[PDB]
Amino acid sequence: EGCIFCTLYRKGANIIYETDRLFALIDRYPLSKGHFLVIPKAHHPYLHNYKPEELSGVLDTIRHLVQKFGFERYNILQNNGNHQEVFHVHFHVIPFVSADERLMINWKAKSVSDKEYSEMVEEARLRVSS
Amino acid sequence: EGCIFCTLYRKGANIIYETDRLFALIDRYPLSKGHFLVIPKAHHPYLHNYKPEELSGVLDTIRHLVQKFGFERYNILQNNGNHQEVFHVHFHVIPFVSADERLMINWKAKSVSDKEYSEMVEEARLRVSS
Ligand SMILES: [Zn+2]
Ligand SMILES: [Zn+2]
Repeated sequence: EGCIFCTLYRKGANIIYETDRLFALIDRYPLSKGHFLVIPKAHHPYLHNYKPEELSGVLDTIRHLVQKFGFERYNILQNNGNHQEVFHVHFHVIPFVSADERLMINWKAKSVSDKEYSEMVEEARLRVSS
Repeated sequence: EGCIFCTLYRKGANIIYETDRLFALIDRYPLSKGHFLVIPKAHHPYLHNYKPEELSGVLDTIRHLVQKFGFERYNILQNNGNHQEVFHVHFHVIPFVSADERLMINWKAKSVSDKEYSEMVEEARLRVSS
């Protein structure tokens, strides 16, 4: 077998929208009605593997499609090496339909000392500055 | 009270990175070590409320920061009216640290008839074409 998204673009069937750099598909296994995908034509496993040229216009295309589809409530999700099934970057756009039909996150947030946060901020500045 | 992200940008403290249109903060209540936020300076509740000018460079800035931070495994998440606490668009970048320290999604996917999928694709084409 080879990459499903490269294969689907090559086959050229069921593509709902296309730009110079991107194409869109309705998800065959949706979390919610209207769940679609915005996908760069170029193939790399992770977002940081792309040059800017290969990723041109993702958020614009998402905006364009949610407007055409009439979606007001939705989540954008992109997965790098966590919950990633397919190793070709793709952006999920997942409409909120109802409580049992939507993106479902278990948001277990940790709290930090102010000083653990001051440290975290300083460390981030060090990384940015390197 | 008024918008936390507008307030935090105005106060100008703890900003880790900035571009003409965006700024970044380390999340004060992280899902995982290094969880940060890329935030447009301009204020609207939802992604589709922004013009392209106000959203310029989000994915580039995310790429830039994950590279500076050395993150290889991470999720990008943006919430419009589902699991949204703050009504000013912000992109979560959430590193995968371990199984109990990462973005946790309950991925309950539905299956469809080929013909329910052919219908879904046709309906999407109709919406795009309108
Ligand atoms: Zn591919
Ligand atoms: Zn704001």
